[PDB]
Amino acid sequence: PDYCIPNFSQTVNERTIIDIFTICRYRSPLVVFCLSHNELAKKYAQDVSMSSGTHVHIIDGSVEITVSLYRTFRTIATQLLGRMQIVVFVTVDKSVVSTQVMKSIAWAFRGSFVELRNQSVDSSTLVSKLENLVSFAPLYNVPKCGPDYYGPTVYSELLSLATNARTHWYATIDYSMFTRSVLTGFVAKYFNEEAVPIDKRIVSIVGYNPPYVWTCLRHGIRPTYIEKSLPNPGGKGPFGLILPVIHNPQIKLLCLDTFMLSTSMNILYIGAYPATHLLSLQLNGWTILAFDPKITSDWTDAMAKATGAKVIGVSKEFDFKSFSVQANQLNMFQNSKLSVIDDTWVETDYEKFQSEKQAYFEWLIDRTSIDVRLISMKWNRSKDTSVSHLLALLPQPYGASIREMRAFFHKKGASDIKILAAETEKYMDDFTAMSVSDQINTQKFMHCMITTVGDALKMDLDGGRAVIASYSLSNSSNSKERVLKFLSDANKAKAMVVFGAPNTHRLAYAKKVGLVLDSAIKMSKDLITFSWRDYGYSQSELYDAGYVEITIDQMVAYSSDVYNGVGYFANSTYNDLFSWYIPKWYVHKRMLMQDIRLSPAALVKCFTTLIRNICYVPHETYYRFRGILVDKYLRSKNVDPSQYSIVGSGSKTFTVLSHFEVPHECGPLVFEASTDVNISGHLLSLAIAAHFVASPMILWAEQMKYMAVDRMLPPNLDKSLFFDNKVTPSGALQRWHSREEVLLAAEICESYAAMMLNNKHSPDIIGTLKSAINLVFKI
Amino acid sequence: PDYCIPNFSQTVNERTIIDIFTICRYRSPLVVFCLSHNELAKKYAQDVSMSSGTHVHIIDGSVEITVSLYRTFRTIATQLLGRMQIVVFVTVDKSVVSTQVMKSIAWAFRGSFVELRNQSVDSSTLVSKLENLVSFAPLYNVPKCGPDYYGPTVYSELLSLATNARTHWYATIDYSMFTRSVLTGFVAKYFNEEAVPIDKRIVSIVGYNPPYVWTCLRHGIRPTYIEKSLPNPGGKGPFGLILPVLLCLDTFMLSTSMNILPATHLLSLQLNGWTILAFDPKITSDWTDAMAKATGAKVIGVSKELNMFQNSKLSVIDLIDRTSIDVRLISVSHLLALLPMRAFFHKKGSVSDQINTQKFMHCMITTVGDALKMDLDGGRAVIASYSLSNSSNSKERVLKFLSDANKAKAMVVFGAPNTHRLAYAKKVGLVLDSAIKMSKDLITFSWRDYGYSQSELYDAGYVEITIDQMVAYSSDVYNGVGYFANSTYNDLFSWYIPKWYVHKRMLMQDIRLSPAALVKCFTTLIRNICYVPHETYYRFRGILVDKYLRSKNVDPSQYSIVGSGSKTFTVLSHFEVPHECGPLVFEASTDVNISGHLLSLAIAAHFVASPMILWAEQMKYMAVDRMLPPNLDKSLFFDNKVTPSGALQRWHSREEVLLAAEICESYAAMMLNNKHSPDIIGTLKSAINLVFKI
Ligand SMILES: C[S@@+](CC[C@H](N)C(=O)[O-])C[C@H]1O[C@@H](n2cnc3c(N)ncnc32)[C@H](O)[C@@H]1O
Ligand SMILES: C[S@@+](CC[C@H](N)C(=O)[O-])C[C@H]1O[C@@H](n2cnc3c(N)ncnc32)[C@H](O)[C@@H]1O
Ligand SMILES: C[S@@+](CC[C@H](N)C(=O)[O-])C[C@H]1O[C@@H](n2cnc3c(N)ncnc32)[C@H](O)[C@@H]1O
Repeated sequence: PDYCIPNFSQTVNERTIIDIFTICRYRSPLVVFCLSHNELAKKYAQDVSMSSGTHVHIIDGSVEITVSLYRTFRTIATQLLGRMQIVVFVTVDKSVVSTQVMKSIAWAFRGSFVELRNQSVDSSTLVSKLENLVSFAPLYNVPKCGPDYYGPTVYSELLSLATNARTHWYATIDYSMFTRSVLTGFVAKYFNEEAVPIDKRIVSIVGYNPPYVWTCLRHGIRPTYIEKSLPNPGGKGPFGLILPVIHNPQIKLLCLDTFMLSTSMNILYIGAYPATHLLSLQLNGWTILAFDPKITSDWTDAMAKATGAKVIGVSKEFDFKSFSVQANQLNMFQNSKLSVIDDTWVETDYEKFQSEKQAYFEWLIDRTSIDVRLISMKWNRSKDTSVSHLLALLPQPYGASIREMRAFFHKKGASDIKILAAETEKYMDDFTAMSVSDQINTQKFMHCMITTVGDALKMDLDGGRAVIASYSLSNSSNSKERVLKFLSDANKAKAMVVFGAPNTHRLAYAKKVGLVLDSAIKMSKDLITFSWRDYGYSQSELYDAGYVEITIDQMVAYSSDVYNGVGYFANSTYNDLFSWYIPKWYVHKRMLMQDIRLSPAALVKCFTTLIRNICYVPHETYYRFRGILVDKYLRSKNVDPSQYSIVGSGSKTFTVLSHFEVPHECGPLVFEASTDVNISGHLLSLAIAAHFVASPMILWAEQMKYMAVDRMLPPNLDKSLFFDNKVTPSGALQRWHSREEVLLAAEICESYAAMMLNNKHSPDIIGTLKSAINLVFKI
Repeated sequence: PDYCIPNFSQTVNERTIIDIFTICRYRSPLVVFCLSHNELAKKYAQDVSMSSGTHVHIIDGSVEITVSLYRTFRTIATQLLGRMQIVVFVTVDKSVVSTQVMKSIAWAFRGSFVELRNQSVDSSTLVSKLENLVSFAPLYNVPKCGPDYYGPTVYSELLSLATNARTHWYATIDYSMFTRSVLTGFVAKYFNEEAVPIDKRIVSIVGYNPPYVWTCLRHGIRPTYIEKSLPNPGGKGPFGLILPVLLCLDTFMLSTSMNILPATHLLSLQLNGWTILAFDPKITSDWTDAMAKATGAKVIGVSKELNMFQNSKLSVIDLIDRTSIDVRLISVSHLLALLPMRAFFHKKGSVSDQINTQKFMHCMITTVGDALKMDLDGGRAVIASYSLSNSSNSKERVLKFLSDANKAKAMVVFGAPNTHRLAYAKKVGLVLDSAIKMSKDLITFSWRDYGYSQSELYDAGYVEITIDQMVAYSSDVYNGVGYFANSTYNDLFSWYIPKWYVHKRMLMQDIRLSPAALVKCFTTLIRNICYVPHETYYRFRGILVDKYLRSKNVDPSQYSIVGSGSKTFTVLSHFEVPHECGPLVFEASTDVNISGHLLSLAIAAHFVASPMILWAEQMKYMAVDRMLPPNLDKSLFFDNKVTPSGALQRWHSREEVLLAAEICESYAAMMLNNKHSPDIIGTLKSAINLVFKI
């Protein structure tokens, strides 16, 4: 035993398990890099491989694209826990594999994606991104699963002695920001797929969570928050927002502008030039009337092209003394909602300028042909003044010791109020004397204006409503019985409530083996204390409530063609303790056909391969072990050994000699004489994967149940998205497995995990997965 | 607590050091597989990579052979601690790269070697060995660093339901048998290179150790044992070996005379210089041919039912004191031994415990005495494998004996526990006090040995060489076994050869003596774990040199830190740094590029035996260009630049080497989060300073 291979006994103990958790932080090694020059690709493949040992592939068209993708990514699926970078160069034309398809493939394997085909061989951008492969390996400065990144990590700093060749690295914070981005992108994908009208692209965020304003505007979605908590800001005015108690480029401007854009689809942007930060936003459905004397027709046409909003650029000064909804082209907004962003400034007579603007806005806010929702104005007043319709006067959260505030006019604002320039000087002087992280938190004063107070469990779920209930509904103030009822009702209403919660049994597994010390995180039954209390949730109870787990990887791959969020660089053990869930109705409507975006390809081989390498398990021996596990299961069911013959190969688990049946919750497992049984091996490795990271067992199981028979490919999907599965001559995705082959795998799953993890598995993880698989396959 | 990358502070603790020890058991993932059929190779490369993630290369000849080998094995060098199998297919013919060159490269990278290049596309041997690749991956059933294996592991039992698809696995026992076999093969290479006459190919095994008889006869060498403790076995006879309390006997008999009076077992031995007179009636003309060419012996088959030997000595295998023939041994008057039956005539005359009776046969080829006082004349070959390190021999006397063996140009091969490697393994908690205890250099294996260090033995005229280096160096005469797994226990020991032979035959570094398979794989592994980019690594190198020059009060305005792969720094104006080896001279307007492999070999020295001092001797020799040895295949030098003049191009200046040695303690503390061993670094540094003495 000690002196036998395969050896799980000496190789897998609690220290090995901890080491697998550790390796899981490095589980995203892939870069996919597309370019049109094969000799360049061959040079840098040689250079990175020879210096760093990066594993390199070139898809160059010597082999048909479907076959090339299949062999390349079957190989790569087994290596994703090897802690070595992997690069796939794609040098075929976009008409051979589109940008969107290759991006889908890259993100489904958790990779960075670089599209530079049809860049000239002279492109400094192409040469630079290639040299960066050799410079940074085994790291790379293009984020995994998204083009952009706005965290503190600065890759250029790793190449320079100025910071001693080191940069910041906040793995947990960056992956959480990535997670919010993806959840938003998934809602954007849902809106596209369900043909939601542009003016209904609104999501409710359960619990205040500031980054969702930016992520929503990055995808053309308007956020709104629901908070149980009464805000009580402690200022004056009807809402207490007049002086309340106290790393994107141009984040200062993004902070206010994405907030204001959240308040109306029609915007009057006074003094808008150049608003470069807007160009990264998706503003389909918005109308922006921009006034600035520096407006050119080219700025107008670039803003409209970048954002997709209908932009009217007025190259004149806006007239603050013409009190007419027919002046300043305001008539375009009659019978509609309007919000106004005033960023105007002048060196000559700045104080008088504002008194003019103030009087104009006090007039404008109260019009009746336009529903003016919110006006924001630079506020830097020397002389005292009395203000009308003032709802808020707030500091800038990214203002950082600066004179100027931001005044907010509203129809529900303070009718009149005396704003003493001695207190606005004091208030700003205190505010100048605070930390960056304190003052940034004052953005909650802005965001309460787009916050509804109420109990999200009581919200109206009508109309296919989109809701992101990230961590919030799992807080122990919401009882599990009420949340499961809510979610069940949400699925029945065919709403889109996206739900996240700590994963009970994975959190418990991580405690039990000594990863988390039982200090930084602690639990008792399903109640969990983080360092606040949430309830953990598991897949069986949620599947009963009509919810199916999907991983974050699957969500961003599925949404790849609308995604406009951030990527990430490292995985994070903390984030991996959570699971995310979507309603069953949407899975069955749109996700039963498993193209690579919804595949668990990047999970089903990498853990098994790592364990076989550690434990000296030969390829064919693995399949022998599987047949032996089946043998012991059938024996334990008093099946007569005479009726079957174990084969134990990749293509045949066993052969049925004579007819027999095994009693099973879902109805007996029927084995007909003289048939070959090939059990569903991916169920077994997904059960191992579920010990360490979110593992999409039930999404795969629903897909697997659907693939009891052949299914025609969907007509509006590039067929290369199906490269990883057999497609019949007729164009049907070929069937996968019978119910017996899947439920048999579920029946031996406990003994498999015990074998592969030296009885140091979690029987609780297995049982909740087994139970939910039986639910998928119920009579 | 740090939120920065690179990160050693949260990533490298004592448990990380333990895991690296564990990964070193998997450090031989390579298989080198030669065949003539490229579409064949492409098919099985796809099969094994797609199913098990094996990394596959195909050297097919679309790129010139020297370049292909260089690119392939520079890549592989970085990957040897990845715990994933690596397969290199070679499909060019033997006139592009020979069997012997490819075998030498394979074993220099701790690989399995398969040569099937002239088999046809559906040869069943070829097709089977290719499917074995898919079936067994990540393992493979052809041993590493040797064609044969005779341990308890049986690979077919992995594919059998009846045995529960498991087999025996005795890593330390198998690596010890591999080690004995390689030491023997190295003595065989040494006899070859020294043109030692065939009648003089005799090795003294210090300490009784049974497998050496078979390994010696596998290489045409006769063994003799030297033992200090050998008390009476309790028999009647002047040797006391009568009644004391197949391949085996013949190899023992063959040890006792170059003239000897089916025998299918004898076919695998090497018996050049032996003359066999064979008695049986079954003898056919072909069998004598087969025996002669297989074993290289002069054999005559009588085909029936004796003064070739009037000049010589003779032994006979089933009267004695003739004056014409000196009958050495025959297998009652003049009887020497009767053992478990079988009789032995001499002028001067439970199943596990039955095998240990071979101790009674080997007594007759055993000389009693203290090996520390033996005669060292003649370039005598001696294998002091795990014997002279025993604490009964004192360190002063052993180091004296080794010192004098080197002066005398003897070939005494010495092995000993590595003090500071062992101490490190215990300090981080790998080796438990239960198993091995240590007080200074005295070690208790739970017998007691003294540990030795590399500086000690270099002071005594000895140079460490690794097992991997010995078997690769000896690849063209090797006839021993390979291994399947590495073993922590075996890695705790270091092996040393005398300085005189190193300087005479080992200063020219072809791949067989390269540290290629150690200089990148630890570094690459640590960079992966600790998030160290490729360029950043050379930035860190620049920082360490800068901190060092400042600690020596070098004026920083006299140099510019570059921190790249090709320039560590540039000298702006002349300066000099005092050093025990003579000042380090830095001239204006030149570029300095320190020898980074010193730093990586010091890291490797924490975990496994080190080729550091052999590398340093070669590095010293390579201060200038050196013409290639005329009778070596050119491709063996693929890993180093060769001049148009036909010379191996010079490597580094003494400044570049000693600067590396000077920053070596700071490099190891950086890469191991201060969890390194200052003593390992210290013994390597003082040794390197001795290699480069004034
Ligand atoms: C965004 S995190 C806040 C974490 C931190 N411990 C705190 O309270 O500020 C969870 C938020 O969601 C809110 N939340 C939880 N359940 C809710 C529900 N059923 N309806 C509305 N808000 C809810 C909580 O009040 C909390 O503010
Ligand atoms: C603070 S900068 C605006 C920057 C812009 N908000 C952005 O995000 O990049 C001041 C701008 O106000 C404009 N401005 C000043 N008076 C104006 C007026 N009466 N009408 C329109 N624009 C005015 C100037 O042309 C100038 O472009
Ligand atoms: C550490 S033991 C290992 C051999 C064997 N495995 C055993 O258990 O004894 C080394 C052997 O070599 C012998 N030996 C040690 N030093 C010797 C010397 N200087 N001359 C001859 N024999 C020596 C010892 O008597 C001992 O039997």
